[PDB]
Amino acid sequence: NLDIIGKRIEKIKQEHETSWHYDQDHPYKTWAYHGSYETKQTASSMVNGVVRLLTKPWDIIPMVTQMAMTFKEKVDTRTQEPKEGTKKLMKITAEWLWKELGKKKTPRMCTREEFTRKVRSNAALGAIFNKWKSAREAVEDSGFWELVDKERNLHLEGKCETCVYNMMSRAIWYMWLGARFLEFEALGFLNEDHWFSRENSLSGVEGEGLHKLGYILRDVSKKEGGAMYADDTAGWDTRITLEDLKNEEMVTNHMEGEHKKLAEAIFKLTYQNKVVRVQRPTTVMDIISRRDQRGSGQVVTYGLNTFTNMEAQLIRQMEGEGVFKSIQHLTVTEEIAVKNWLVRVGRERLSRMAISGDDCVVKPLDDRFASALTALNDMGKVRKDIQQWEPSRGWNDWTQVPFCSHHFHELIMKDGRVLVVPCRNQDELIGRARISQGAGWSLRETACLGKSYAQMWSLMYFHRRDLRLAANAICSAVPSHWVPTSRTIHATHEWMTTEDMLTVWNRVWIQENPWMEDKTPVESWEEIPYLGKREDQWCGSLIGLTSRATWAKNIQTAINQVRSLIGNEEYTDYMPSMKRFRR
Ligand SMILES: c1cncc(Cn2cccc2)c1
Ligand SMILES: [Zn+2]
Ligand SMILES: [Zn+2]
Repeated sequence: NLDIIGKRIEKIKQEHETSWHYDQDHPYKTWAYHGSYETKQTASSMVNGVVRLLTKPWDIIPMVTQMAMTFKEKVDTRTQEPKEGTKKLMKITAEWLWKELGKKKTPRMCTREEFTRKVRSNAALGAIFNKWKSAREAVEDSGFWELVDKERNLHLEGKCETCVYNMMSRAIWYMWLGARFLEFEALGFLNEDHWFSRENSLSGVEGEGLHKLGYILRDVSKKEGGAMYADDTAGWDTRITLEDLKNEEMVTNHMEGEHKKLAEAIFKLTYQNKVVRVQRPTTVMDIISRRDQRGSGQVVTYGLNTFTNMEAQLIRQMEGEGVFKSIQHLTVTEEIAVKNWLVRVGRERLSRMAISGDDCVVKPLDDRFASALTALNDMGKVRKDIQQWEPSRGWNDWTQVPFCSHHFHELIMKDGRVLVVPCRNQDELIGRARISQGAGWSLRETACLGKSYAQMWSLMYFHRRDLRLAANAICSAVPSHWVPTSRTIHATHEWMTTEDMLTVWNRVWIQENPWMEDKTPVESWEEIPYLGKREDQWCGSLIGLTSRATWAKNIQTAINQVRSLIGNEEYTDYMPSMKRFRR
C-alpha cells in the first residue's frame, strides 16, 4: 500500500501544499482516496467540411448528423477474487502461453533511439504537455533524459516518484512522456517484435489489416466444430483482476539482467499499484489509487488484453470439453489433465480463435462451449447484453460474425476470383469521415484528412456503391499531389500514400493476397466488384433515394464547389472511372 504509492502521493502533496485538503464529500467507494487540490481547466468533435460538402444526401440522415454532436461509474466497481480452481487454471494456462509465445521470440529492451523515432513520426503514446511544449521538444532536450534516468534508477531501487496516471465505456489514462518511455523500454518489445502476430500467437491478428480479417475468419470457419461464438465482455478493462495482472507479470520469467528488473518495476509499481489524478466539477483534483483494473499505455494494453483474452477463451474451451469438473478446486490429476491438454491440443485450440485485445471469435470443438460459463463468470469476464447464466447465441455463418466492428462478405469477381471484404453499416463510415479532432486545422490539412478517408474507402469499401463514388469525388476535389494526413496500436494503413490507388488495389487484393491463386493484376476500377444492390441497401446504402440520385448525376458541381474554396491547384477527374460517368 502506502510504502509503494506514498512517495508519488507525498510529491504531489508538496506541489499544492497551499490547497491539500482530505475532502469529506468524496464520491469514491472502490478507489482509495488520499486528498484534493485546486485546478481549473477541461476537446470536442469538429466537422470535416470537405467530406460534408461532398456527402450532401447524408445531411438529413440523423444516424450520420448526430455522430458529430455533444461509464465513470463502472471504473468505481469491484471484481471479486476468483476461486482456487479458477486461480490454478489461469496460472497453468498463463505459464504455458508465455512459453509458447517465447519459443520463437526473445524479450529485449526498446531504446531511446526507437522511442525518439516514434515521437518524430506522430504516434498516440498518451503523454501530456509542464516544462517542454510537445513530445518532439522534450525528446531533443537532454534535461528530460536526466529526469528519465533518475526515475529509471529509482525503479532499479524498487521505488517510483513520478509514474502517475491522469484520468479522462472508455477511460484514457495519460502519463507524462518520461513514464511512457520507461513503460516502452521494458514492455514495448511485445508490440515492436509482434508477439501477438497470427504467425507467433495462432489466435492473434496483430499487424493484420482490415483486408486480412475476413480471410482469417473464413479459415477458422473451415475447422470441424460447433457455432462461431463472438461474445463481448461488459467493460473488459474494468474486469482485469489482480490475479490477471500477476499472470501477465510472468512474462518477466523469460527476461534477464537489467531488463528483468525494469519490467518487474513497471508491473509492481505502476500496473499492480496505480496513482491517478481526476477532474471533479465539485473544480478540484482528486489523488486516487487502486491495485486492479487495466490502466497502462494503449499499445501495452492491447497486447496484455490479447494475452489474457487468449488465456480466458482456452479455459472456457477446457470447460466445454470437460477437462475439469469444478472451479472450486483442481485435484492433482486434473492439474496434470489441464497441462496434458495444453501440450497435446493447446496450439490447435489457439488456431480456432481470432483475438484482437478484448474482441474474440471462437470456433470450439462443439456447442458444449455455449453453456460453459462458470470459469468465464468467476474470472470476472461477464458477457455484455445476456443474463449471467443464459447460454451464448452462436453464429452459423462466418459472414454474419461480428469482429473489430465489422462483418465480412464473400464477393466474386467477373473473372471468378474470390474477395473476402470488410463491411459495416455505411452511416457509421460516413459519419466518422465527417469528424475531425483538435484545433488549428488549415483548409489544406482538413482536405488531406478527407483524402485519407477517401483512399481508405477505395481500398477497403470499394464494394459499397456510395463510398466508391464519394471516394472518387473527394480525390477529384483535393489537389492530386497533396499528401493524405491524420493526427497520430494500428496495423499499417496502405491508403496512407500518394501512390496510384488502383496499383495499391492490385497489390493488396491480388499480388500480395496469400489467399489469391492467380496473380494477374486488374487494369481498371470497372473490373473490381460491388456487393449486390439489395445487399448494399441492407448495409445502409442510400441507393434508390432521390437525394442520392441527383447527388450522383451532379457530383461534378460539388467537386468544383470544393475545388474553388481550396483554390488554384492541379485537379484530376476520377469520376469518369465510374461506369455511370464512363460514357
Ligand atoms: C490492432 C493491431 N493490429 C491489428 C488489429 C486488428 N484490426 C485491423 C483493423 C481493425 C482491427 C488491431
Ligand atoms: Zn516510476
Ligand atoms: Zn455489409
